[PDB]
Amino acid sequence: YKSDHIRARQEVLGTTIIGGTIPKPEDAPESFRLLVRELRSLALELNHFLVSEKNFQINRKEV
Amino acid sequence: ELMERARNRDPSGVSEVIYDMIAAGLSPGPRSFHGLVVAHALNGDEQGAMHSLRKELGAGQRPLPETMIALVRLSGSKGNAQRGLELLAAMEKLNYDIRQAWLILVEELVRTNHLEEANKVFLKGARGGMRATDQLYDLMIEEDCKAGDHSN
Amino acid sequence: SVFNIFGLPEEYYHDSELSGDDSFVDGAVIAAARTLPTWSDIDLPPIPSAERKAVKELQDECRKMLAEYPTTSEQDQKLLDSLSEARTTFATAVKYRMHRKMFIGKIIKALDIYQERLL
Amino acid sequence: VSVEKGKYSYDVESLINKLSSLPPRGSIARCLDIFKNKLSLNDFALVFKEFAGRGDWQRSLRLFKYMQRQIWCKPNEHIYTIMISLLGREGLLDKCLEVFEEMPSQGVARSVFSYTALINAYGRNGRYETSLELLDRMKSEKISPSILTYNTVINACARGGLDWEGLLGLFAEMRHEGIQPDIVTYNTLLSACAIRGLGDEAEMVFRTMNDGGIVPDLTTYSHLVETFGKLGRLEKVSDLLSEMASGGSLPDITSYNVLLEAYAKSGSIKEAMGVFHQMQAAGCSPNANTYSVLLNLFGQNGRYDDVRQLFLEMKSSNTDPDAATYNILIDVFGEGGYFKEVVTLFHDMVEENIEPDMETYEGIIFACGKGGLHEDARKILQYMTAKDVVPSSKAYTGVIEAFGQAALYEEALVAFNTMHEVGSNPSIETFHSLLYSFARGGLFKESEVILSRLVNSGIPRNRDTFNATIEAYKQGGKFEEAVKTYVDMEKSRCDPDERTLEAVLSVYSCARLVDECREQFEEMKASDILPSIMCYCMMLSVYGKTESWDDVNELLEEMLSNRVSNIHQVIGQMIKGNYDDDSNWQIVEYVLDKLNSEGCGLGIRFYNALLDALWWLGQKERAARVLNEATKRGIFPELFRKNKLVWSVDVHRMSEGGMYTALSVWLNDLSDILVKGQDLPQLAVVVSVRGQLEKSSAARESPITRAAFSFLQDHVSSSFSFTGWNGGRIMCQRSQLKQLNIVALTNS
Repeated sequence: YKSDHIRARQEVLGTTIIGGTIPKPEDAPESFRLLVRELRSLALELNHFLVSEKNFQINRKEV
Repeated sequence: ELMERARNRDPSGVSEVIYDMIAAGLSPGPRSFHGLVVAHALNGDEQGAMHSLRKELGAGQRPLPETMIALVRLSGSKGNAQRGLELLAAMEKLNYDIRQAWLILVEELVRTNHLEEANKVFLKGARGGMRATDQLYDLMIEEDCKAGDHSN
Repeated sequence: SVFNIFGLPEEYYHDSELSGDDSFVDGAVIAAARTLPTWSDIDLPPIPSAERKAVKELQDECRKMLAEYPTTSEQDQKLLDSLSEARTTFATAVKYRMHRKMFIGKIIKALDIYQERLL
Repeated sequence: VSVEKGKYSYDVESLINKLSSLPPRGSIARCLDIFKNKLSLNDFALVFKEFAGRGDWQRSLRLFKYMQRQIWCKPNEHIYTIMISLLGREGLLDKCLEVFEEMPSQGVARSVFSYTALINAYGRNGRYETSLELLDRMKSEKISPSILTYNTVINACARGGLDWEGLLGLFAEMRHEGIQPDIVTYNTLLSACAIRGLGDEAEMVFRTMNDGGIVPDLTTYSHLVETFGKLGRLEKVSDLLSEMASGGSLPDITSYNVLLEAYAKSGSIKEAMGVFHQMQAAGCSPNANTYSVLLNLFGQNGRYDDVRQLFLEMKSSNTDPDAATYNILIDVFGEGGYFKEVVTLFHDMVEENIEPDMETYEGIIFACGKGGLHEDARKILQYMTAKDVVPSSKAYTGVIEAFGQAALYEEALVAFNTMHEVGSNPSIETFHSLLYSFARGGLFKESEVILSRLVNSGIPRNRDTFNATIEAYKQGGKFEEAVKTYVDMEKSRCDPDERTLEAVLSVYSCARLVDECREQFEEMKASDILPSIMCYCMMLSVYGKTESWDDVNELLEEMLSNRVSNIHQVIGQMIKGNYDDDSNWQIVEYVLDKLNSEGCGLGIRFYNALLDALWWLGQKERAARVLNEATKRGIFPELFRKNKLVWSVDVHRMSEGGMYTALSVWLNDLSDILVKGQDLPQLAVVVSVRGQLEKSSAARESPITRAAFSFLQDHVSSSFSFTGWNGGRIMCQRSQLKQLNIVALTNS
């Protein structure tokens, strides 16, 4: 959120002017999403999965 | 006489003895209302037990810890988790140690096959700072894993 | 419940709030609760009449134990106060037996007040 | 106002919102510039449909002007019809004809539905003459009218005040056009006859359609009930039903339902049974609605025997009665004083697997509260709580008053506290019940606490609060504060009823004041109010206090005859001893049973009055026997308690005379034991004062306490002492009972 996380850069600009604590981005920055599309252009799919340690549910991260 | 009737699962007789106390001028203390609550709770009567607790509160008497733990045990046996939580909150409001009653409630909920509500109450108490016994920890872990509930 | 002793058998503790000013409830009452013969049936209430007989018999046992000792606790305290030429271990033994007698007397008084407050 | 999302298309919804948010002077074309070549004609039709419902006719008219000037969005027949009804509903009759005359100029031929909108436009403003001019114009313009267009002009004439002969002429016009007639106009024909009270003409309308082989609907018979009911000839409706029965057109049950209910409104019992027998001969199976109407008609006239037989027949008619049918029986039985049968009805209702309703709950709870059936009310409350039903405020008030009847103050207070827990806030009825219950027992501290609650709640104080306070201080012995509250009530407002003067007379008689009593007695009887039993009994009591045998006799001389009522005659003859015989006491018991239907609240006061009179007129034996017959009736349920622990007598709700009579028979029953080896109670007590006053020295000087103590002291010597822990009880240990016919009961 100081380089390329578009959504989190705008929230950091807002919280620091009100002084209300900065949370973790938790999403992928635009440099990783840029890499995924380029790999898609080579007919390669790159998916990021989160496996819950509670119920072992596989969650597909938006990328 | 009141305790003899209460041990015989006769709440109506206990109320008779309480009205006899009222007629004779003897004010019913927390012990008499505890006997009435126990009489109602022994024969699985939650509504009458709560009515007896309401009578004790309206009488101005402070209920004993035994009355509250009997009520929470009755609620756990019936599976009434929310009523047990309300009773625990009342016990906390009356400056009482709710750890033992919390253990009783969760153990009864486990015993009567109410594992979801037992897990909910146990987690509420654990996040609240209370510590359970080793046996209760082992029981919760083993039962949850037997049920296939890895999250709890 | 009468003496406001809460917690599991290995963590008996006086609340010290509901008592207000009752100096009677201390570690001696906890020891009595841990050593007195007791019965429990979940939520079965006790009949007062049986409690009177039980506490009378227990007080008889305690008084028999006190009688088994050649002296009393008050005379032991008087001996300590008048003591001027004894070793440290001498007073230690005197205080040990005096403390045991005090514990038995505390048990007796606790049973008395428990049977009184049962109503 | 924004259109519901998803109700219409996105572009259509956007147009309506922007037009709604457009200023009145804003550019309509500018909004339509974005939507140009986007919305079809039908899309604009929905726009005018949306605008019409909201009532903004100006924007629709403004848009309709602009749409005329453009070709790509030229309005069609559907648009014209919608806006005409919009203008007509608002009363803009002139603007309706303006647009309606634009059709020849705009190149749109007039249609049937366009005239239908215009007819109802002028129809709703009362100009029915205009509609007939437009109706005839269609005949000249060769436009075939539709059924709806004909119906609109038909009902327009009805609201316009057209003669009934006109409606018949219009209907005959419809039939000659070749269009099949409909009963909707036949309903209008029967409605107008009912409106103008025409019976023969209405019967002709019903006969006319019957020969056409058309099944009448319910509205025809409701109109037939209306027209014959006004003329008082509902028997012709039975003739109407009978004629069609043999004609192959069997009447329906719903037709009988209105006819049966009409006789109930007219109070015709013998007509109702004839119709039901007439319906039975028709072979139709009675429904639930028929069952309730007969019970409602029979219940209000006091045929309690008939409804019980009727209920058995309908239950045995292979039809399970509904909850609403059960409720009607509860109301009449509750009003009829048959509380026990109401409860046993619930026993059968749960055994027949019918779930009760809130209405039945309130009915039975009110019946139990009025009848002082606290146990049944508590059972019903627990049952309805066990089924996840939140009780209403009225039900809680009923159970509170039920508990207060039997002097069970703690249960009533618990229920009152539970009211707030479930969100059922107290009402004025709840406060009235609490005040009456506390006033009966003399708990005036609770009375002032409740008065403080009322004043901080801001609720206005009616006569019930004032007279409840009066009687609470009267029973509590605070005569000076009672008269202070009386004059405070007289200062502000409200007119004292007979109850207020009764209470002040009772408190005056109790506090040894013959002069005020006789003044109030001669003042109140001057209003021609048929003075009640209470005043006569109180006067007999106060005259017996001072041994005014002449006054007692002169009151009895006018009391004996009592040509008006029977209760006064019976009581006046029985107090003198004329009814003491076994055959002569049954009239007294029957009049007591009849009187035991107005409520335990009235019964307790009536028994207090008669017991005081009997005690202070030397009829101690009669007072004892009347108390004995009252105990098994249900009044004074807290009077006696017998068990191994305590033998008790409760007098806090009684008067001084009633307390003496109860003490006289209680001491005698205590002497019955010690003659047998059947043990002895640990304690014998007298509940002189019950309430907050017990834990105080104020109850020591209460009139009830001192009176009971002096009676016991001068009857059984110094054996019954006070309690060292309670300030309102007289106690006697079992040891002092061991050393103990004690009171002589004789008729003067």
